[PDB]
Amino acid sequence: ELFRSEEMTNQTPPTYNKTNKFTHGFQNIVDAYGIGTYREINPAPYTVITFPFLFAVMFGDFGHGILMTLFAVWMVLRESRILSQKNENEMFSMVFSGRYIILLMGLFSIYTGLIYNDCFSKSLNIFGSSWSVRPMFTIGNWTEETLLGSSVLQLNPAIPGVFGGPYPFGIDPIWNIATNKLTFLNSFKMKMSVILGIIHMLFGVSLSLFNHIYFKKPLNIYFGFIPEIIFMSSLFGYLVILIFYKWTAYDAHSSRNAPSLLIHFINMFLFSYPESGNAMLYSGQKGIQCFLIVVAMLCVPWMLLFKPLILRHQYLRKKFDFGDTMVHQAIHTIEYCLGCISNTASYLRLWALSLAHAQLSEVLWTMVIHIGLHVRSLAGGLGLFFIFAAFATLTVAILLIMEGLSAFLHALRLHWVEFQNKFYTGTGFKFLPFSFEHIRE
Amino acid sequence: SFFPELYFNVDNGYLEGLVRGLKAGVLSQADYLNLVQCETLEDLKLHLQSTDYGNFLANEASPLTVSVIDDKLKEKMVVEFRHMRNHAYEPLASFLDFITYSYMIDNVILLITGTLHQRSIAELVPKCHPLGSFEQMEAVNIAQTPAELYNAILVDTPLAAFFQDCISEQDLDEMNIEIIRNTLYKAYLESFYKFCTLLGGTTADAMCPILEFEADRRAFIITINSFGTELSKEDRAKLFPHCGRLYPEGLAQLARADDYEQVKNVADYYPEYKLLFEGAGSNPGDKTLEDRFFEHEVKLNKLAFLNQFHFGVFYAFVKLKEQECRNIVWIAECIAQRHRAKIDNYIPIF
Amino acid sequence: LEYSVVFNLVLWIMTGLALAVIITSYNIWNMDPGYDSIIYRMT
Amino acid sequence: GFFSPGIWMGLLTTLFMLFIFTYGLHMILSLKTMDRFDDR
Amino acid sequence: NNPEYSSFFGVMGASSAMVFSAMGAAYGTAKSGTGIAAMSVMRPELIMKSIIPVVMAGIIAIYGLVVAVLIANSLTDGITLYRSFLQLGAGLSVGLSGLAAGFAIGIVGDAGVRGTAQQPRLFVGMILILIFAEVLGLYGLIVALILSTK
Amino acid sequence: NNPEYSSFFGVMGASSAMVFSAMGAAYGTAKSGTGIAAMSVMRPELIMKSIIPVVMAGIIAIYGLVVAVLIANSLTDGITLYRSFLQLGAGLSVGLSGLAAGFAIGIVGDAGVRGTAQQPRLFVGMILILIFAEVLGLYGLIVALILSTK
Amino acid sequence: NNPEYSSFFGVMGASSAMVFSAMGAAYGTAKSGTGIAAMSVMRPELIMKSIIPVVMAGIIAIYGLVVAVLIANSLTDGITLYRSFLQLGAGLSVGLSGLAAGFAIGIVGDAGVRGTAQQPRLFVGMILILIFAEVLGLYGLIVALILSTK
Amino acid sequence: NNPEYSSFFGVMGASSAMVFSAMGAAYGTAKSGTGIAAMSVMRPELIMKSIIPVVMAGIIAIYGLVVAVLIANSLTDGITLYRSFLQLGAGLSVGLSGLAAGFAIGIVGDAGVRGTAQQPRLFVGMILILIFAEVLGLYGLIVALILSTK
Amino acid sequence: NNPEYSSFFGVMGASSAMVFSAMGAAYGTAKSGTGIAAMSVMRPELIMKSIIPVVMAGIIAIYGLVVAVLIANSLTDGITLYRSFLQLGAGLSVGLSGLAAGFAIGIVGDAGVRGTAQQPRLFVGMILILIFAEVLGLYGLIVALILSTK
Amino acid sequence: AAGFAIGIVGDAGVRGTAQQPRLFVGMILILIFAEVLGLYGLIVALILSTK
Amino acid sequence: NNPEYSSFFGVMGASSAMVFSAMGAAYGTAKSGTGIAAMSVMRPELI
Amino acid sequence: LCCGPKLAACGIVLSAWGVIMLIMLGIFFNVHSLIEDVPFTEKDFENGPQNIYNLYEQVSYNCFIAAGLYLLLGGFSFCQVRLN
Amino acid sequence: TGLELLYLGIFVAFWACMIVVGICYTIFDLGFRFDVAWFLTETSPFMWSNLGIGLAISLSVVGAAWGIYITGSSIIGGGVKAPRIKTKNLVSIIFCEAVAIYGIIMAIVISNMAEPFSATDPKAIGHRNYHAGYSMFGAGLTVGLSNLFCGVCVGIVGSGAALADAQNPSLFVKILIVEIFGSAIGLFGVIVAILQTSRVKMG
Repeated sequence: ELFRSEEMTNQTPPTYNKTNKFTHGFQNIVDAYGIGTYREINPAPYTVITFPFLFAVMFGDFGHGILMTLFAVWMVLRESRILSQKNENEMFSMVFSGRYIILLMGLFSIYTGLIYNDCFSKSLNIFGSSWSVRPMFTIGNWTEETLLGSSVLQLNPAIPGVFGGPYPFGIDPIWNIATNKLTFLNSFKMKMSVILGIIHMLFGVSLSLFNHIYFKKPLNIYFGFIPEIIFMSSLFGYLVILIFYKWTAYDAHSSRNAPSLLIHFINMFLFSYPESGNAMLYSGQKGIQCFLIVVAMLCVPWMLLFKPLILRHQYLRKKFDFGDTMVHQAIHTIEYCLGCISNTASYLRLWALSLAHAQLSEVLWTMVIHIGLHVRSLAGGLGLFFIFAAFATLTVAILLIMEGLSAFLHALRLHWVEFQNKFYTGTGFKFLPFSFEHIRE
Repeated sequence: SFFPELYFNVDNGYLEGLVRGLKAGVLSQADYLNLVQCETLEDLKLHLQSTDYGNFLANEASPLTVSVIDDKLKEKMVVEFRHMRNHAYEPLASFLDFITYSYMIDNVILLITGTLHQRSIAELVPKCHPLGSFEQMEAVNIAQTPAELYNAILVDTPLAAFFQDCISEQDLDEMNIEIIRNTLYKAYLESFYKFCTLLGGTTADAMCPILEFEADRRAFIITINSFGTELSKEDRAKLFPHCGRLYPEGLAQLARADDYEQVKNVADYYPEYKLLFEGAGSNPGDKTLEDRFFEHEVKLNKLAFLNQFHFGVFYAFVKLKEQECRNIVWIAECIAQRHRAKIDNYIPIF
Repeated sequence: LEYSVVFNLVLWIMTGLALAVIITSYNIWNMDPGYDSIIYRMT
Repeated sequence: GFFSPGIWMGLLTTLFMLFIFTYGLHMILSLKTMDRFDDR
Repeated sequence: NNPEYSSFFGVMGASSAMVFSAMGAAYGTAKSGTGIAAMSVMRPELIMKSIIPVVMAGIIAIYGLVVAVLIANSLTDGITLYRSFLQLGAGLSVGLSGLAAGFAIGIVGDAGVRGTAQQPRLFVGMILILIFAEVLGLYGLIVALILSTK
Repeated sequence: NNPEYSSFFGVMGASSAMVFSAMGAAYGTAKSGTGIAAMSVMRPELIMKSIIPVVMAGIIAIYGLVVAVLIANSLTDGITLYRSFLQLGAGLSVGLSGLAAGFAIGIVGDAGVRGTAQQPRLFVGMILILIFAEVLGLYGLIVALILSTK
Repeated sequence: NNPEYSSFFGVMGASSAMVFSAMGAAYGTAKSGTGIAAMSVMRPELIMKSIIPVVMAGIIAIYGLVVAVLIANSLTDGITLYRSFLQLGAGLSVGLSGLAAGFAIGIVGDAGVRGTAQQPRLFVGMILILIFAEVLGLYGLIVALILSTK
Repeated sequence: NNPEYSSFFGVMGASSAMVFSAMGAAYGTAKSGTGIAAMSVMRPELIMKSIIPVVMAGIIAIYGLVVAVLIANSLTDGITLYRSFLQLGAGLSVGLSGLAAGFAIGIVGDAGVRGTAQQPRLFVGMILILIFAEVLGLYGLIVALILSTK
Repeated sequence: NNPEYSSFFGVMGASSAMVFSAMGAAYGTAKSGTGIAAMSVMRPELIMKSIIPVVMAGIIAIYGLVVAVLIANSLTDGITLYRSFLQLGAGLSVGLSGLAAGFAIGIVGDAGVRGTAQQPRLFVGMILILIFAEVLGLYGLIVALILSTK
Repeated sequence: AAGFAIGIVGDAGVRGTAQQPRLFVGMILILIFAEVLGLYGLIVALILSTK
Repeated sequence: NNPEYSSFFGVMGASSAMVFSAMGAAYGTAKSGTGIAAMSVMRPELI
Repeated sequence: LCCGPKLAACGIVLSAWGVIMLIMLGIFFNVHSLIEDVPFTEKDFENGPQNIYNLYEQVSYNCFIAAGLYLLLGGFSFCQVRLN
Repeated sequence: TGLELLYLGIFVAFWACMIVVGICYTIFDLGFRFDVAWFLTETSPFMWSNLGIGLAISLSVVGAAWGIYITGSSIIGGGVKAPRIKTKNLVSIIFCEAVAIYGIIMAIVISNMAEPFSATDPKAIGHRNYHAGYSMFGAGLTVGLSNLFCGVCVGIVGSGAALADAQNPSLFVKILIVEIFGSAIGLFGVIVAILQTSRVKMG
C-alpha cells in the first residue's frame, strides 16, 4: 500500500496530497522539484525518513546534532507565539516551517554521530575499547620503546596473537586519536557511502514496479524494470557483496598484497584475468566476473530497443513514429545505464561531506581550543574561557549553520536527482480548491 | 574564430536568454490572422490579449483609439529595452547605446529647429522619442539660445562626436535641417559599423550584413526621392554611406542618375537588390519599393537569431519589434478607417 | 662557484621588477583624462 | 652550469601555478559593475 | 638523506590551496554583489535570499582553508620529497578546483539574482546550479585530502 | 652548515605580504571611493556610512602589516632555509588572499554604496557581503600565522 | 640496454593524439550543435539531416582514440626510443590533423545548417564538403598508423 | 657510427608535413564551405559548381600525404642524420608552403564563389586564380620531393 | 673536420626560401583575388586583365623555387659549414624579401583593380607600381644567387 | 614618472586655463609637485652615485 | 667570506624604493590634476 | 547596561554552553585519569603514569575556572534580558 | 586589449629567446650542453606523477565548471518566460558533472598507484619508476585536458538546448543526442588514460 494522490473532479487532474503540520514541510521540498504525476507514487512518505538519514550521514556529528535539535526545539517552544504574530522575515519563516524537519535531521545526526563516536571530535568511551592489549605490546620484544618513542609513533600490529575483538558499538574510540584514522576510518566511510548509495537507488527502482502495476503497463516491466534491475544487480550489487566478503574473508594474515576490491572491480569490467601476480578474493572469481558482465550486456537489448520493436509489432497488427520511439528509448537506456554509474559517484557525497565535516571538526578543535590549554593553572582556565567562547562561535558559524545548510542541500540533491529519477516521473497540476484563506483580512 | 562562444555568456548570458525568450513572444502569422479577423478595436484588444501583448489598454478611456494602441505598443518595447539596457555591462552596453543613438539623432534634430525658431526645451521634450531621454542638463534650460544647445551637445551629449561634420553653429543655420539629420545619420552609421567590425567575431558577421543593407537601402531610396527636389548631385552623394556594397562602385552611378530606371540599372548589378526592384511592381494596387525593403530587412532580422553568441540579436530585437508595432497599428488603422481590402499590408515577422 | 644561484636570482628578480615598471609605465602612459568637460570644445 | 635540478624543478612548478594565478586574475580584472540601476 | 628543496614544494602547496580558493570565492562574491545591488533596489524583499551565492562562495574559501591548514600542520624540515609532492598536488588540486567553482558560483549567481527577481520560480534552479558547482569544489577538497595518506 | 642565501625567501615573504595586501586594500579603496564620490553628491547623509568598504579595505592592509612585521622580526642571517620557506608561504598566503578579498571589497563596495542610495534597505546587505570578504581575508591571516611559527 | 626517459615521448604521443582529436571533435560538435538548435527553432523538419556533422566530429574523436590506444597498448618500460619517436610522431600526426579536420567540420557544419535552413537543397553539397574534412582526418590517421608500425 | 636521437628530426618531418597540409586544406575548406553555404541560398543551382575551391583545398591535403608517406617509408633507426635533416626540410617545405596555399584557396574561393553568383562571367577568373594557388602548393611539393631523395 | 649541424643550417635555407616566398605570393594572391571578384560585379570585361597581380605573385613564388632548388641540389653531407651559412643567408634573403614584395603585390593589386574599375587609366599605373614590387623581389633573388655561389 | 605628470597636467591645465584663467596658479603649483618628484630622483642619484 | 655580487641586491633596493613610489605619486598627481582642471572651469573657488 | 535583549539572550545561551561543556571536560579527565589525551603534555614525557593523573586533574581545575567565568557572564546577561 | 598585448609580448619574447639560445648552442658547437635526457632524469618522477594527478582532477572540474555557468546563464535568462526549462534542461549540467566524474575516478585510481622509491642516484635506479612516472603524468594529462574541452562543449550545446526548448518543447529530446557525443569524447580520453597506466609499477 503506497500513498497516492486523491481523485479530483476525463481531463488530467491536479495532484492533491494531504499533509499535516509535520509532513507539509516534506511535501514542499518534494514539490519544489516538481508536481508529481496523477496517481504517481508519492515520494514524501519516504522522504520523511530517507532525507534526515542522508543528512545524518552527511552531518554525522553527535555534538552538533544535539545543538541542531535544541535550535529546532526553541522554534517549536515559540510555535504558538510565532504563529500568532507577524513574520515579515521570510528566512525565519522558512526555517520555522521546516522546524520539524530540522528536529528530525538532528535526531538522526545524533544517531550517526554516536556510532562514529564523534562529539566535537570527542570519542564516546563505553569502557569497551579492547582493540589491543598494551601490556602485551611491551612483552613482544618492545622494551623501553618509550625512549625512542620520543621521535617515533609506531603503528600497533594486527594479529600479534594478543590483539583483536571489535568495539561493542561503533568505531573503536582509539581511532579518534590515531595518526592513521585517515586510512582506517576514511576507507570504512568510503565503502559505506557506496553501499548505501547503491541500496537507495535499488529502492527507488523497486518502487517503479508498483507504479508500473498501477498504470497497467506490463511492457514497462517486461522490457523496462526487469532488464534495468538485472543490469544494476549484476554490476552494483555484486560489488557490494564483494566488499562484505573482503571484510569477513581475509584477516591481517594476508595483509601483504591483500586483494584490492578496486582493482578486481576494474578487472571485472575489462575481462582482465591474470593467471598470477594478484590474489583473488575466492577461487573461481574470474568465472563469476566474466559471467556477470556478459549477462549485464545480455539484458541491454531488451531495455535498448525491444520496447519500440514490440510496440511496432503490436501496433501494425492492431492496425506511432517508430524512429522517434527508438530515439526516446535509446536515450532513456543511456541515461539509466550511465546514470547508475554517475549516480553511484553522486552518493560519494556521503563520504565526501562526512569526511569534510570530520576535517572541520578535528581541525577547528585542534587549532582553537587545544591551543587554549596550558600547564599554568590560572592562565589556562582563563584562556579556556575566552578561547572556548570563540570556539563555540566558530562551531556555529562554520558547522551548525553553513555546513548543516550545505548537507541539507546535498542530501536534498540526492533525493531529487538520483532517487526520484528512478520512479518519480512526469508532472501534474497544482491542486487549488476553493478555501477560506482570507482569515486575517 | 575561437573568440566567441567562450566569454560571451559570462556577463551577457542572462541577456541572451532573456532577449530570445522575449522574441519567442512576438506575434506569429497565426496570431496576426486572429488580429485581422476582428473588424472591431475592442475585439482586437481581446484577441491581442491572447499573447504576451495585452492588458496595456486597461484603465484607459472607454473608447479605443489608434493613438492609444500606437503609444502603448511603443512604450512596451521601450520598457523592455531599458530593462535590458540597464542590466548590462560596457562590453555590451556600448553596442546598445548605438541603437539609442539612432533615436537621439532624431530628437536633437527636434531640439534644434525649435531652438532656432524660439521654442523652449520643456515644450519640445514631450515630443521626443523615448530612449533619447537626455537626463543631462545644459541641453535643458538653454534659454532658447542655439549656442547654448550647441555647446551643451558638444560637451554632455554622447552624440558630440557625430556633430564633428556639422559644426560652428554656422552649419546649423545655413544647412537644410534634413541635410543636417541625414549627415549626422551617416556619421552614426559609419561609426557604428566600424564598432561592429572592431568586435571582429560573430557579431561582425551577424550584424554587418544588416547595416550594409541599410547603407545601400539609403543610397537607393534617397536617390529616387531626391529626383523631384532641389539638391546638388554632389551634395546628394555626400549623404551616401560608405559601409555597403555600392561604395566600391555603384554610388557614382546613383549620384549621376536622374531617373528611376537608372537607379534600377544599378540594382541590376546586385541580384540581392535586383529582385527587390522587380518585386516592387509599383502598380496602382500593388506593393512598392519601400515595402520590399521592409520585407528584406525583417528577413535579415529574423536570420539574426541564428547566432547565439553576438550582440546583433539585440539590434534585430528592437528593430523587429518596431516593425511589429507598425504591423499592429496598421491593423487598428484598417479597422478604424474601415478599409478591410487593405488589411494585408503588414510585414510578417515569422 | 654557485653561478646557478646568482644567475637564477638575478635573472628572475630583475625580470619581474623590470616588467612591473613596464606595466606601470603602460598604465600611466594611457591614463584617461576623461576627454570631456573642456576637451570636446578644444577638439 | 646555469640551472640545478632544484632550481629547474622549482621553476616548473612555479610556472604551472603562475598560469593558474594568471587565469584567475584575468577574469577577476575583466569584471565590471553597473553604469545605472534599472528603477526605483 | 633528504634531497634539499624537498620542503619547498610542500610549503607552496599550503599557500596555493588558500590563495586560489580565496580568488575563486572572491570572484563569486564580487559577481554576486553586483547583481544583488542592482536587483535589490526594485525588490528589496529578495535581499536576504540573494546572499546564497555568496555563502556558497564562502564554503569554497573554507574548502581551501582546510587543505592549507592540513598541509601546514603536516610540514617538517626533514621532508622526504615524496611527501612534499603529495602536499603540493593537494594544494594545487583544491586550489584550481575551488577557483573554477568560485567562477561558476559568481557567474551563475549574478544571472540567478536577476532571473529570480523577474521570475521567482527560478529560485530553486538557481540554488541547484550553484549546488552542482559546490559539489565540484568538494571534489577538489577530497582529492587534496586523499593525497595526504598516499 | 646552513645553506647560503637562505634569507632570500623569508625577506621576499615580508615584502610580498605588505605589497599584495596594500594592492588589495588600494583597489577596494579606489573603487569604493569612486562609488562614494558618485553616490554622496545625491545622498550626502550617507557619506558617513559609505566609508565602510574603505575601512574594511584598511583591515586587509593591516592583515598584511601584521604578518609582514611578524616575518621581518623572525629573520636572521643563519637561517636553516626551511624556516625561510615557511616565511615566504605565510607572506604570500596572507598577501594574495588579502588581494582576492580586496577585489571583493572594491566591487561589492561600489555596487552596494550606489545601490544603497537607490535603496537604503541595502545598507545591511552590503555590510553582510563585505563581512564575507573580510572573513575571506581572515582565512589568509590564519594560515599565514600558522605557517610563520611552524 | 633500453635507456630511461625513452618512453616519455611515446607517452606524449598517445596523450597528444587523444587530446588534439578531442579538441577537434569538441569544436566541430559545439559549433554544429549551436547551428542546429538555432535552425530547429525556425524549422524542425531539417533536424535529422543536420545531425551528420555532429557524428563527423565524433569520427575525429575516434581517429584519435584508435592511435592513442594503439600506442598506449604498445607503451612499455624497455622502449628502444626509436619506437617512442615513431609513437610521438604518430600521436601528433593524427591528433593535430584531426584538430584541423574538426575545425573544418565545425565551420562547415555551422554554415551548412544556416544554408540548408534557408534552402534545403544545400544538404547534399554540405555533406560532400564535410566528406573532405573526414578525408583530412583519415590522412592523419593513415600516416599515424604507418609510423607506429615502423 | 651514427649519433643517437638522429631519427628525431625525420619523424618530425613526416608529422609536420601532414599536419600543416591538413591545417591549410582545413582553413581553405572552412572558408570555402562558409561562402558556399551563404551563396547557394540565393543561387542553389550553383551548388554543384561552387564546390571546386574545396577540391583545390583537398589537393593541399594530398600534397601533404604524399610527402609524409614518402618520408615515413624512409624512416629507419640507423639514420645518418644528414638524411634526417633532409627529411625534416622536405616535410616543412611542403607543409608550410601548402599551408600558405590553402589560405589563399580559402580567401579566393570565399570571395570568388559569391562574386560568381553576382557575376557569372567571374567563374573563369576564379578558377584561374585557384590554379595559381595550386601552383604555389606544388612548388613546395617539388622542393620537398627533391630534398627527400637528396 | 666538417661540423655537425652544418647541414641543418643549409637545409633550413632551402626550405625557408620556398616557404616564405609562398607565404608572400599566397598573401598577394588572396588579396588580389578578393579585389578582382568585387570588381567583376560592375566591370566584368576587366577580369582577364586583372589577373596580372596574381601572375606577379607567382613570380615571387618562382624566385623562391629557383633558390630552394639550387640549394637543395648543392646540399651534401661533408659541408664545410661556411657554405651552409651562405645557404641559410641566401634562403632567407630571397624568401623574406619576396615575402615583403608579396604584400606590396597584394595591396597594390587590390587597390589598383578596384580603382581601375572606375578609372581605366589607372591600369598602366597599377602595373608600373607592381613592376617596382617585382624589382624588390628580384633584389632578394640577386643576393641569394650571389651568396649561394660564394 | 615626473614626465608623465608634467605632460598630463600640462595638457589639462593649459586647456583648462583658457577656459578658466584662475586655473593658471593651480596648474603651476601642481607642475611644481611633479618637478619636486623629478628632483627626488636627482637627489638620490647624487647621494647614491657618490657613496 | 662575502659572496660577490651581493651588493647588487641592496643597490637595486635603493633604486626601487624611489622608482616605484615615484610612479605612484606621478599617477596620483596627474589623475588628480586632470579632475582639478575640470572643476576649476565649473567653479574656481575650490581650486 | 542594556546592550539589547537580543544580545543578552545570546550571551545567556553561550554562558550555559560554556558552563555545561567545560565541566563535562573536567569530569571526563577526572574519571579516565582516556582517548582524547589532550591535557597539554610536555614533550619530554617520562615513564611516569602519575604524570597523566596529575595533568588530568590540572585540566579539570582549569576547566572549572573557565566555567566559573561563564557563570558570572550568564548571571550578568540574565539580569539584562529580564530587565529589558 | 591591454592584457592580450601583454600575453602576446611575453609569448613572443619567451619563444624568441628560446630560438636564439637553442641556435647559439648549435652555432658555438656546445657538447650537447642542453641535454633533454638530463632534464628528464634529474626531474623527480614524483613531480611528474603528482602533477598529472592534480591535472587529471583539476582540469576536469574546470571543464565541468565552465560548461555549468554557460548553460546556467542561458537557462536562468530564458526561464523567465519559460520556467519549464528547469524540469528537463538540468540534465545538461548532469552531463557536465559526469565529465568531471570521469576525470575524478581516474585521478583517484591513478593516485592509488603512487608509491615512494627510497631512491637516490638515478644511475641504474628506478628504470621502471621513470616509465611509470611519465606514464602517470601522461594519463593524468590525457584525461584532464580531454574532460576540460568536453565540459566546454557540453556547456555550449546545453545553452542552445535551453534556448530552443524555451520556444519549442519538442526540440529538447532530439538535441540531447549531441551532448551524449560530448560525453563520449571524454570517455575516449578515459580509455586511453586507463591503457597508459594499465601496466605500471611504482616503488
